[PDB]
Amino acid sequence: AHFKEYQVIGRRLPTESVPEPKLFRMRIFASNEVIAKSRYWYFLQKLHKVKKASGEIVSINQINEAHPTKVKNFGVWVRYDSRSGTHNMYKEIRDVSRVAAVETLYQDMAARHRARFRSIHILKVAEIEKTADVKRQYVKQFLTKDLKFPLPHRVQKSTKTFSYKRPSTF
Amino acid sequence: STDSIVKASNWRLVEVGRVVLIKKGQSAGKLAAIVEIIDQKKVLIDGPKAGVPRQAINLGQVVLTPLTFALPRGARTATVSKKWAAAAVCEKWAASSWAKKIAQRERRAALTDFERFQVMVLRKQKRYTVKKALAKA
Amino acid sequence: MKYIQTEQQIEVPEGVTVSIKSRIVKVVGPRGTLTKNLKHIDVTFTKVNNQLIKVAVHNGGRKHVAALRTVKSLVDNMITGVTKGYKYKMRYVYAHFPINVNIVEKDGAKFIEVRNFLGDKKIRNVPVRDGVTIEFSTNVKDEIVLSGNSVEDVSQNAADLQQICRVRNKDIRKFLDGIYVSHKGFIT
Amino acid sequence: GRENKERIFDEVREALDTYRYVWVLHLDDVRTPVLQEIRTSWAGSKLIMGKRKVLQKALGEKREEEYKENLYQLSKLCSGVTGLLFTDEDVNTVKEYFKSYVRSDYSRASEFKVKVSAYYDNDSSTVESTNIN
RNA sequence: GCAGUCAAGCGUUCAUAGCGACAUUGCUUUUUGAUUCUUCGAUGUCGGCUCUUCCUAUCAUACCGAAGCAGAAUUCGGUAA
RNA sequence: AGAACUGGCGAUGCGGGAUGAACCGAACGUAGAGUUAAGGUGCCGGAAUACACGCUCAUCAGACACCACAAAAGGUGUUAGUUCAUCUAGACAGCCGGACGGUGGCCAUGGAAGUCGGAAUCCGCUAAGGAGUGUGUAACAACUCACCGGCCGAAUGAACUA
Repeated sequence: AHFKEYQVIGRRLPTESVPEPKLFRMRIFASNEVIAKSRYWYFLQKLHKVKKASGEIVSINQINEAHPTKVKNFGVWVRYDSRSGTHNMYKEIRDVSRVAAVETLYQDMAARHRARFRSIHILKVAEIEKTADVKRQYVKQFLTKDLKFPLPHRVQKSTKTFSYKRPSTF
Repeated sequence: STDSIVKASNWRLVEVGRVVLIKKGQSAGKLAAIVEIIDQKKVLIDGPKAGVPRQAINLGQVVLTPLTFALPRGARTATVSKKWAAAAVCEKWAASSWAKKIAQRERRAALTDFERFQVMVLRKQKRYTVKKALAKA
Repeated sequence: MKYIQTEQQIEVPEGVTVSIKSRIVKVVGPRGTLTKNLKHIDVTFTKVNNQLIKVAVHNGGRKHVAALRTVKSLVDNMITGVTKGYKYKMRYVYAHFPINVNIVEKDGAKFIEVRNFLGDKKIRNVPVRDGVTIEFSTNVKDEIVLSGNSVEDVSQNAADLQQICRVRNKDIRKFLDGIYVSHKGFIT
Repeated sequence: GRENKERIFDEVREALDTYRYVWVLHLDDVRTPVLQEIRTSWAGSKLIMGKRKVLQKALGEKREEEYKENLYQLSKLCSGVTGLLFTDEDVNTVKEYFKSYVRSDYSRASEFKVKVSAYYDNDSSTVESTNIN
């Protein structure tokens, strides 16, 4: 769905002889509140020894975008499980907000590389502040000064099954 | 007669300061200006004087109008509203024959049945002058 | 990768004039006129100023961009074919049987007649196309010269003329009877 | 490779103090046995060749930075493929030499002759320009 | 049974013009098995004669490509029923 | 061919898999109305020729579990990638200007000088030029690249992954 980036905070268990377990937080892209609590215990089990029964969730917080209307260049690091052994991947996305770029990444991996939702691990999404270090090319061609291009051959969506004009393009 | 007669094939082209008209969605027939291009299909539009909020949209939902003006890329909404009024694009929109056609089919929707009857009587009186003005040449 | 636009440049000298409606190309100059039909290649031509003409493809794939360079190379051969003009010179290697090559005319059809090739009684006919003039080399032995405006009219007629003399059922290392292209040069 | 360019960058610099005269020669059509006897007949001279944009930068293409002074004027005088020479015995001898020097070459029976354009002296710090064919 | 791929020895020199051992992956039911599925109140259960059609994994004919192809005569391969 | 646990079919229709004892959904008194399951919405065929991001062009495409077949190995077809390197002190490609001396080292000798053959293997001058890649002359002569430079004006090359 439309993803929402969340902040999930976890605290193992206040037990006798160890008060105050340390704390842990993560940034989770997910569709709703119920997934991102369960997606939190997916990663955080792999990093150290807790479980869902041995742990508890402190608080979740929805992080809205700091600047929606400003247009950003985003670099994403991706670890995905292919049919062979898994491997890294770095891709660059020119999009509007943080959580909208991950929307167009899961489409991009599914289209080109056939990776589903369950195979991909979003490593880190960072904003490239200055230009001219944009490494990929397809992001870079939109960065020239005074960019102008037409849209040739536009189609027209007709509501009637018959039209009498013998229609023409643009 | 010693020139290159190559045709122009002029086109409306997306750029910063290209004013657009939104056909489908929540907006539905309000002007807006392209603030900044994103990629092949998505652009960032705004019209403050029209009332459409600033948002990022796909170019399927919009159609390009041949009017332009100068606007610096990445401009904010308060910057756009001054350039919008200074070019007077809202006055320049109503000068077109395409803005008349939209208001023409709009006015035909809101006709009272008695007002629709008056169109009948006047179109009878009009054609009687035409058929005499014709067939004398 | 869906290049946003690519373009090339067509240089036009002083003596020639071009005229382009939608994708029909007419090139007029000193030696003559040539035409070409480019409805299939899907491009856009644009004059800037009287000597340079930019071709353009907006939003194209790699198969579409690769055919944008060949629009340059096909119009440029129309330019040099009218200013300079194309001229091939072919020579015919014979082992024991000399070859008698002439130009004969049957109802205005201008047939090139290859006789006595490797001692064959068969008479072959290769038609001269429109806009190609064949003359035989004065005071240089064993040479046939093809000249014309267009490359595709000249070079195909040069390629037709060699494949009619191809050797069958024999070894080619011993037997070298045939007509070949020496080099591909200009008139002026 | 590139490390040859960073090498020849250095021995242009350190040649300036050891030899007082700096000679640069325009030489387009030469032979390698022609070059080696220009080398072996000048044992006092140290002859180091290289690429121009290296030899411009090793002399310094800007007027701001240089190894020794009044150095940027002599580097702009060279246009073609050049090979430097460093001797100190006389100014009269070397300009006499390559005018007297002649061999034959390709037409492309035809004589070959290398010619000089710009002279310099280190301890004097003044740049000289001439045209001998 | 047939086809791929790896190439050992060979073709005086040189793996790959031409032959080919075995590794390794397959296809076929024109093979023998394996099963005993349908038929045990009968499906008339060998070969030949006569006769039509189909498959191509091509012996000949057509047109080509390769060589350790001078011609002639062959060898190897391609589209091809 | 023979066992374990559970659900089924036999003993059972109904919607879906075109068709099918066993799969997915759901188990039945007679009717009206509302909403759904699995499956579907070009047309047959009830239902969006919906919306959105991409990929793919087959001179045998491909189309949805059980299920009605395909493997190893290849492909500057194409789109993404990773790891290395080279460059705006000018790359890769293209042309244009150099390409050398000791020394024909030697063993072969009917005849190879870097090169029909063969054990061997360095220095000088050197921007750079290999006791040397090939075209080939009985042998020489002669030519090229790889080693460098000048014009030349933006990225490129190599090996791999899916």
